[PDB]
Formats: sequence, structure tokens, C-alpha cells
Amino acid sequence: TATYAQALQSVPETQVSQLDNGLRVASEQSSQPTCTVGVWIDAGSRYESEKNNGAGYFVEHLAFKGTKNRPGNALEKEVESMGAHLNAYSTREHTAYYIKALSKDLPKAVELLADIVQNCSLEDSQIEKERDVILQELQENDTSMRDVVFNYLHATAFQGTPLAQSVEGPSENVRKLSRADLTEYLSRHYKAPRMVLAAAGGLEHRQLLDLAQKHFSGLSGTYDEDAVPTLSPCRFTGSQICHREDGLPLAHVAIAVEGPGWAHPDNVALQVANAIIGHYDCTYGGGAHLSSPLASIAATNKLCQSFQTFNICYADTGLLGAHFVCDHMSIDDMMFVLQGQWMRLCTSATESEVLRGKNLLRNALVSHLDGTTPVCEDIGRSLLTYGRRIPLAEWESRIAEVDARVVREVCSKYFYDQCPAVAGFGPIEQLPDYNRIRSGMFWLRF
Amino acid sequence: AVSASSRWLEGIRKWYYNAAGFNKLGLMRDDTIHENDDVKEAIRRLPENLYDDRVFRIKRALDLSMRQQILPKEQWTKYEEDKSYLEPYLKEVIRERKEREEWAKK
Amino acid sequence: RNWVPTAQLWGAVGAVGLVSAT
Amino acid sequence: WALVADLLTLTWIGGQPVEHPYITIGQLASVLYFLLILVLMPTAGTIENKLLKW
Amino acid sequence: PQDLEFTRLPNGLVIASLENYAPASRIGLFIKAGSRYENSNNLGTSHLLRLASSLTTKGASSFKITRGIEAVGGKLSVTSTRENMAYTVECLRDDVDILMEFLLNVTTAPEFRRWEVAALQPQLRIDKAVALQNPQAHVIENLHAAAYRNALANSLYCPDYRIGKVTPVELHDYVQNHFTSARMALIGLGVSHPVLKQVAEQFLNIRGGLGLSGAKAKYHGGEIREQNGDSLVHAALVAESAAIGSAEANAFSVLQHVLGAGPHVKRGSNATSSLYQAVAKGVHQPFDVSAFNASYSDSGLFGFYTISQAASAGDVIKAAYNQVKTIAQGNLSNPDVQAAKNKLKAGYLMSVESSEGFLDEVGSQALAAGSYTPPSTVLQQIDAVADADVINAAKKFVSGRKSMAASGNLGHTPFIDEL
Amino acid sequence: KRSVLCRESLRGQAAGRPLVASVSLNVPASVRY
Amino acid sequence: MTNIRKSHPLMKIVNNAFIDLPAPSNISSWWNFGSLLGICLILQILTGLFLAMHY
Amino acid sequence: SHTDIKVPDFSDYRRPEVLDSTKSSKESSEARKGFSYLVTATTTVGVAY
Ligand code: HEM
Repeated sequence: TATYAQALQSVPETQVSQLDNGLRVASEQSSQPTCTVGVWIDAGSRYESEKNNGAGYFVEHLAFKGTKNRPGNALEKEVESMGAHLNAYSTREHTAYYIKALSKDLPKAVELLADIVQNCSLEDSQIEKERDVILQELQENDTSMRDVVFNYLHATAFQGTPLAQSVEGPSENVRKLSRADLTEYLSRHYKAPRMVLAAAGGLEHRQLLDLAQKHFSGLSGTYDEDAVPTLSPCRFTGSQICHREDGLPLAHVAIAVEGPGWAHPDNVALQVANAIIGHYDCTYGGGAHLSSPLASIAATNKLCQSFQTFNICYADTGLLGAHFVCDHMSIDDMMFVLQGQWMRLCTSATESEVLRGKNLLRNALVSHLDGTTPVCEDIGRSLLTYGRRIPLAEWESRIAEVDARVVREVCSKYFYDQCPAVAGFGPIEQLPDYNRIRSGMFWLRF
Repeated sequence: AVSASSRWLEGIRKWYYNAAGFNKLGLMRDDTIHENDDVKEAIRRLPENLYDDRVFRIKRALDLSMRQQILPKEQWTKYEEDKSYLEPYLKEVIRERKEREEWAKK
Repeated sequence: RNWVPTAQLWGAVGAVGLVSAT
Repeated sequence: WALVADLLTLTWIGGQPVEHPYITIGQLASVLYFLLILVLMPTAGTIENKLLKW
Repeated sequence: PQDLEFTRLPNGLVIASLENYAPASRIGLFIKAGSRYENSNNLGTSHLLRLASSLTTKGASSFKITRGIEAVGGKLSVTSTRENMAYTVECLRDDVDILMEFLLNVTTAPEFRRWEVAALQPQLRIDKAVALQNPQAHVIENLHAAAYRNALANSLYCPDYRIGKVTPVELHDYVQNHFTSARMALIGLGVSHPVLKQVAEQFLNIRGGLGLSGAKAKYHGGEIREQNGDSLVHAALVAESAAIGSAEANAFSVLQHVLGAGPHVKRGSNATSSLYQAVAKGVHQPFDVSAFNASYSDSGLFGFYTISQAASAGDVIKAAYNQVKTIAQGNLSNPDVQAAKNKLKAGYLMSVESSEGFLDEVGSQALAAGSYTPPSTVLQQIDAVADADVINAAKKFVSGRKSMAASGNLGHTPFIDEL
Repeated sequence: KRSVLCRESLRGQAAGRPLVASVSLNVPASVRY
Repeated sequence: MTNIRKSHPLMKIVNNAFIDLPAPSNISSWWNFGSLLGICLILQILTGLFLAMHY
Repeated sequence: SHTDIKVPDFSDYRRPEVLDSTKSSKESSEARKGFSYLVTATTTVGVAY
């Protein structure tokens, strides 16, 4: 026999370790076959200037196409013949490259990764070949309402800030982008301490630490002169951006109220809140009996196609809200239920309801961690986000302090009397007037 | 301990059944029900036969009412034939909703 | 829940309203 | 029907000298009316429902 | 710490268990009903069955079921394939019991009520529509009905004409015949085997032989072609693979990988993939292609899949063939087989590196074999494949009845006689 | 509908035990290989 | 629709509660008191206005 | 293509308290709602008279 709590405390702790330059080493052991080693660099889109707005994202197309040591397709051939997978993901705050690989393959794994980060053989040919590709990706991203809309959100809740730029970047910055510019970018932002070398699975921390090729370090200050925040707050703005295209079959709406940085007691309590509203799709098997009202109403009244609440967490900024796709004629009704669910939440939460969401949270936050890749990303990202802690067993505790009154008071900071960030890609003809969505965040009636 | 008393209610019951005139109209007890939200759902749950039946019965009945005519003595609903066909359906609908209510306490 | 404290300030408003207004 | 006829009975009192005869009558009619409406009928309802086995 | 623990009962249902360390436990009753178990008159019934998991049952009302799992944050997945039907059930260590009693009602006590089943009906369309958004599904489906005649040729989604016609006695019958003891295999990822068994013993003892649906296999070459307006065209070319868990099969798998083009690198192109190289050279700039490999109990399907544009369809399609002919002509050097192998081996291990993966792998094995083969052993078998063996298999696609399925503008898609 | 214009296409089906496995779950829903 | 007087004017549609409306078959004489009720309201009024024309 | 979008310069229309491209509006806007709601409460209080 064994009980949830117990299991919790029994989980392999994460070992954080440092090289001389600030290279961060972490790892969670299991003595299992496969391993996912990763280098989680934290110089994202938000450091880009208007020109290099898509810089980083451009580097990512070159990351895997050559090192001075390993030319044209020498990287791929190497990974492949091992049976290892190599992925590169980029965010507005975090770039990361990782490898999935047999545990015995660390040797040439970690070498590869390291190599990748540092030496990237980038010829004029590869630059002009990537351009064309990027320009073609851009065109394809315009084919995705959800991606089109979420960008919009950011741009309008971040209007007038570095953070509001697409990670994909400006069309024509791809055309223009000087070859010299990727260098300065990399050179200036890939310098650890930023970087973290993380990993999970069957490895021994001891060896990870050692294996780390100590080749280049943080060429930066020893004092406060550096302390000028490169992470300077980004002004919060509640505006809407309404891009109406009656040509399109459905309507995407992303509505948000600015939120806490990555670390904050209010930041877990929020989650528990969204557990309650939940998320819903044409294909949920419960429909009408699902315990979250927006879902039930939706399910019942054919109100919407799909809807999800989110919590986007940045160091100085946060996007909170949900997002619903709904026929041209149902934009207002779903707005009404949603906002309605928010207000009800900060005034009438009931312990039952908050206790169910609570438990949902736990699961969402345990199940994610199933698999090697998962764990690795939590460990890597966790270190630039929340610093060098791994709050995994704490969570249950913190999640445990949750009370219906805690949930209520935390939700009221952020939603109540606050000014929304709303964007849509019409049929938005029926989308509520900004003032109407505004007055939706306080309770006279409705 | 009901042997004499409860074997005599049937006597008032029987009396009462034919007292209320709906007997005469060709209608049955279940078709006299107050159509509310539970009945409604039960209703919807009826098979084509049961359910079309309840439509003709009420058709024939409201026709009679409109003409103030009673059905012939030979064609009347006999108490011994109490099709409580809605009852089964109607119970559950309630049963479901009582549960729903209860599950919503805390 | 929040209804008592809100019903109590709605209570108060009516009262002060009458009192004053009347 | 009785309520209706109680109502008629009450209407009669209305044009009556307010003296013993009428007083005593009205008083029991005014209780009858509220019984018919508040207490009798409601019970009768139940009963009938129980005789039908409803 | 403790390794799994299979146990065949008198009924013939398998059951396994692994008390893991971590917080999350997941049961999953795999019943042996796939799509292949329906007839002309019963097609589309598993589909509906799959979608009707949250309906009232004998001990738990659709409302309690759903609200109950929600209560605790549980998930109930009901997955099926042409051969099997895994009924997954995730939740927190402490709540397995509340959850298990749910899985048991859903599966042994379904009550398909005319009214409930009826309101579902329309869901089938909605589900079919959303899965038919990926060319892969309609082609891959078209493939199976062309290549088979009778059993596996049945598709996973209900046929448009059947939708509302799925009747409650159908559902009841399907459960009764197929959702039985001999065809079942319990599987726990965080439960006690001792306590698992007890439960298994108490709730999973029902009788029902195989093939009351009409079991049997058969391969028939055939072509299903679906014209579209889309620039891109997808087509599949496939010959009777070797069967499930047999040497020939295994060989196929290794061969598959020598050509098999499932990118292992983001934004990266395969250097390893022969198909891709060969195709690539004779092909245009934009295109993509990959080795297809399917294996079932009584038959398989091996061959490739292409995605070309209108005019390039043939060029790519033949190109790919020609290259696989090369291996069948004998031309295949040792260095590439070993790479392949290692590719495969690495994949199978990552496949099982997750709870969900492991749980599937295990149940899967319990319906085929009757026990759990450990990884290592697995790994050994794949290694035993001879460099020749691979060639030999390959020889079989080129010299095995063809069966193709395509979609899009088919001006330039080879027919059977074309290649 | 998502535009499939470039080199990015990398969809073709072939897994170990599972092949064309369609999920329907009370919460999520999908199509794999 | 074209030249369906009733729904042409929107106003005249609102009057089709009298003409086109679903009315039960069976129906005691008792229900005529609704209508008469209105009748009386209109008569008092016409009458009132004339009396209040000399009162 | 939908990335060369910019939200237009609002600097003329916004205000003192929340004009700071690089600083928080949360610890600014607490008052800003007060002052607007203040106006409302006054009007509704005079009108009441
Ligand atoms: C149903 C609504 C009304 C009812 C029940 C009603 C009833 C009465 C009654 C009972 C009287 C006393 C007459 C008597 O016994 O001498 C009266 C008088 C009067 N009513 Fe009406 N009335 C109604 C509407 C109106 C309207 C609409 C008007 C004006 C447009 C009006 C104007 C008058 C006038 C001027 C008198 C005074 C002269 C008289 O005694 O005839 N009434 N009303």
C-alpha cells in the first residue's frame, strides 16, 4: 500500500549544480533507458529590438544545420543513426534545444547539444534558404486563427512594448535581417548564467555536471552596473484589437486581464480558479453534465465550439483569461457566460467547487510530468522561471492551503474592476463593445 | 397490519375513479397529468406506440369536451385496467433530478 | 456567503435612504 | 362551489344591519372563506391524489 | 521496484500490475473488440459504443459518472483500433477505488436507453467530421477497405448512411458478445495486483466466445481513389505485410525503418531516409514521404505513403517504389541495417518511457501473447533480423499484390498498371 | 484548416503496436497512428 | 412574402394574435369573460369621456 | 504577414499615470478608477438632491 501524499515526498529530488561560468546543471534520476538532455537558454523574443524582432526564431532554423566541426547534415546524420530526436522550441522569453536519446548515448548526446549551442556554421546560402522558408512559415501562420488571435492579444495588452512583438517577427525583418545581426544576438544572449543544461532519466547528476563542455562563459559584469534590468517591466494596457473578416467561418476571441509574474502565491490559486471554469470542445464526452457552467451552458445550448481558460506567466507580465471559438451569432452569449463565471468566482465561490478544481490541478500537474521529455522541460524552464527550485512536492502543500475564501480573494485582485484585453478575428460583428465587456467585470446585475 | 382497511380503500378508490368524469371521456389517469417539466421529460421518453396513443386519447377527449358529449357506456376506461405507463418513465425523471439536486448540496 | 455582508450593506442603504429621504 | 356560495353568503351580510344575527353569521362565513382557501382545498387536493394512487 | 505480474484466470482474462513510486495510477481494461468485429449490418457500432462511454449504466447515472470523475480530477479515455478497444482510466492514487467502480459500470453495466443513445447519434457526425480533417485519416481508412475485403477493411468511423440508424439492441449485442472475459486484459500502473485480482475476479467473469461478429482475415489488392480540389495529393501503396509478433513481421519493421521517414529533427531533413533521398533527387522542392507499416493478428500491411502536388504525384510515387525495388533487387549494405535497427530499438524504448505508453504496450501484449515480454527480450528479437532477411521481405512488397489509396487532384497518380 | 505549403510536411503513419488509433475521451479527443 | 398584408406592416402582424392564433377547441363558455372584460373596459371609457364631457 | 501589425501610438489619448512605456499600471490605475468612479458618485449624489 501507498498513499498520494507519501508518493509525493518519495519523488527523486532535482539536483541543481553550477559550472564556473554559471552553466546550470540539473537532473532527475530514475535509472531508466531513455534520456532527454536539454539546454534551456533564456534569451527570447522579448529581448529582440524592432529589427531583430524575429532574430532568435531565425537562429532556431539554423541551430541544426551545421557546426564548424559538423558541416552540412552532419548534425542530423549523427542524431539519426543514434535514434535520437532533436527539437528546438522558441518562446517570447525562452529558447530551448533538447535531445531525446538512449541513456547510454549521453556521451555523444551532450557533446552534440553543446556543439549546437555554440558553433553554428551559417553560410549566406543557409541564410537565404532559411529566409524563403520563414517567409513561407509566416504565410502559413496567417492560416491559423488561434495563432493570429493570440499574437493580437499580446500586441494589444502589450501595445508599446518589446514584449508585444511576434516571436516569428515582422515580415520584412526576415528579408532585411543582416547576417551580422544573428551573431550579436547569439553572442549577447546565449552567454550563461542565462543558459541551463538540464536532464532527466537514467543519468547520474555527477556525470552530467562533469560532462558539461566548459568552453565559453558569461562575458559580463561582476557588479551592479549590470543590474540595469534587461527585464524591465512592460506597461500593462487594457485595449482591444478587432480584426473583422466575415469571410471566415467561425470566430476566435481571446479575453484577458493582466496577471502576476512567474512567482507568486496568487499564481497557484488562480490556476485552481481556472480549474473550475475549465476548458471545452465539440468532442467532450460529458457535454451537458460537465460540472463547469460555461461548459454545461456551451454543451447544452450549442453556445461554442471550443473554449479554454489560460494563465500566461511572464516575469513582469501575465495574461489571464479564456478563449472561445463560436459562431458569428453566439459571440455575445459566450462572452456573457464567461465574464459571468469570473464575477461569480470572486464573490460566491463555494468550498465544494474550489475543492474540485483543487484536485484537478494536482492531476494536471502530476500527469504532465509523465515521461522523460516532460520532466526535462520542467527542470530546465523551472530554473529560469522560478529560479533554481523544483516546487513539485511543495505544490500539493501550496495547492493544499487553497480555501474557498483564498480562491475568492485572489481572483478579485485580477478580474474585478479590472480593464480587459480583448481581441477577436471576426465574424466579430456581434462582439461586445469594449465598455460592455468592461462593465462585465463588476456586479450590478446580469 | 392492513387486511381489512387497505382491501377496502379499493372500494373508495373504485368509487372515486368513476366519480371523476375523465373515466367517461375515454382518457386514462396518466393522460390527466399536469404537464410540468418532469412529466414533460417523461413524456418525451415514451415509445412511438405508447406516446402516439396518448395523443389520440387526448385528441378524442378534447373533441368530446368541445362537444359536451360523453363516450358510450361500452367504450369506457375500466379501473381494473390502470395503465400507469407514464409512472415508470416519470419516476426516473424525478429520480434523476432528485439526485442532481442532492449532488449540488456540497 | 458574501450575501450576508452584501445584504447587510444593502440593508443599511435602504434604512439610511428612508430615514433621510423620508 | 361552497366558497362561491360562501361568497354569496358574505355579500348578503354586507347589506345587513350589524347586529347579532348577521354578526355571528358573517363571522363563521369569514372563517369558512379562509378555510376553504387556506386549508380545506389544499387537503382535498392531496386526498384526491392519494385516492387516484398518484 | 516490483516488476509487473501477469495472471491468466480460468476465464482467460489477463491482469498485470506495477506499484510504481510516483503519484499517478492508471487502470485500463482492454477488451478485444476492434472495428473488424462488425458486419455489413453492424458497421459503425463500435464507433458509437466508443462515444457512448458516459451514458447511464446499471450502478451509475450519466450524471454521477461524469460529475464523479470530475470530482476527483480523473480522466476516462476509450480508445480503439481495428483489432482492440482500450478503455483507459487515470486518477490520483487515493481515488482509484471511486474510479474503478466507474470503469466497471461503464463496461459491464451499460444501459443503452433509447432516449440517451438517440441524443448521441449526432455526435458521430461531429466526431467523424473532425477526424476526417486529416487527409491521413480518410486515405488510411480507404486503404484498409481497399486492401481487405471483409474484416479489417471495416473502418473505425461509422459510415455516413448509418449514423442515426445505430440501434440500442446493436450496442447491447456488441457489448455482450465482445466485451467478455476471454477477450479481456486488466492493466494497472499504480495498483496492487492482489487487490486488482480480487476485483477482477468479482466483476470480470462473463462468457462469450470469439467471432459472433464474424472473425476471419483476408487480403485483396484494390485501389480506392478520392478526387479533390486540393493542391496536394496523398496516396498509399501497400502490400500484405507479415503478421503480428512473428519473425517476418519484425523483419518488415526493420526494413520499414531503412526507408522509414519520420523526422527525428525539427526543421531537419533526413540524410538517413533512402526513400526521401531517392524521391528527393527525382522530385521537386516541396514534398514529403514516409514508410508505412501496419501489423495485426492475422495480416499486415507494409509499403509507403506519399504527399506530392498535382503534377508530381506519379514522379514521387514511382520514385519511392523504384527505391524499395532496389532493396528487393538485393542492393543493401550492412551499415544501413544496423542504423535502422538502433533507430527502431531507440523508438520502442521511448515508446514505453511513459506511463501511458507502458500501459498500452502491456495491455497490447496481453491480448496478443498472453503475457508480458520484457523490453530486453524485445530488443533481442529485433536484433536477430538478418541483413538479407530485410531484403527478402522487401522482395515481397515488389512481388506482392498491390493495393493503393489516394486523394486530391488525380491527373498524375499512377494506377495499378502504371507501376 | 492549416496550410501545408512548405518543406514542413512530416506526416505519415507507422507505430509499433498501435496503428491508426482513434481516441474519444470524456475530456480530450484525437487521432494518432 | 409579398403583399401578405398581415406581415407586411409590422404593426398589422401584431394584430394577428386575434385572427391566426392557436386557440384550443374544447372551451367552456366561461372564457368569453376575457374578451367581454375588455368590452367593458372600452364601454366604460367611451361612456366616461362623454360624461366627463358634461360633469 | 499578420506580424507586421503594430498598435498605433496612443500617447496623446492616454494619461499621466499610465504613460510609462516601461512601468507598471497596476500600482498606478488603482486611483484612476477611483477618480472616474468619484465623478459618478458625486453626480449621483447631487441628482439625488
Ligand atoms: C372600468 C373602469 C371604470 C369604472 C369601473 C368606472 C365606474 C364608475 C362608477 C361606478 C361611477 C359612478 C356613477 C354613479 O353611480 O353615478 C363612475 C362615474 C364617472 N366616471 Fe367612470 N368608470 C370607469 C372608467 C371611467 C373613465 C375612463 C372615465 C373618463 C374617460 C370615467 C368618467 C366618469 C365620470 C365623469 C363619472 C361621473 C358622473 C357619473 O356619475 O356618471 N370613468 N364611474
